[PDB]
Amino acid sequence: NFSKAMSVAKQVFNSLTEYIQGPCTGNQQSLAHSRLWDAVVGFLHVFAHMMMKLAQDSSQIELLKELLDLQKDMVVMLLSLLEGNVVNGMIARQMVDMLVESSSNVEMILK
Repeated sequence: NFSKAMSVAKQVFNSLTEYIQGPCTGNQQSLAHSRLWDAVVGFLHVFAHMMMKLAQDSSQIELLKELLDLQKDMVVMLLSLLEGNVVNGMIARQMVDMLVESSSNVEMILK
C-alpha cells in the first residue's frame, strides 16, 4: 500500500540524480531555484516519524527495509547537488537554509 507509493518516489530520486549525476551545472542551477527544497523538508519529517513508529513495532520490517533505501537514494541527489560546488556557493547555502528548517527532523535519525 504505502510501500508501493513510496517505491515510486525511489525512482524519481534516481531519475533526478541521473540528470545531475555528472557535473551538469545547467541542470544543477535549475534545481537550485525550483521547489526541490520544500519537497525534501516534508520528506525528512515523514522519514523521522516513520522510523520511530516502525522501531517500536517488532514485525514491521518489510516496510522499514524499503523505508531505509529511500533516504539513501535521496542523499545521493543531495550529494549530486553538492557535486562540483564551491565554498560560499549559492547551491551550498540553499541547503544551509533547508537544514535549519529540518534540523529537528534530522535529530534521532542517527540513532
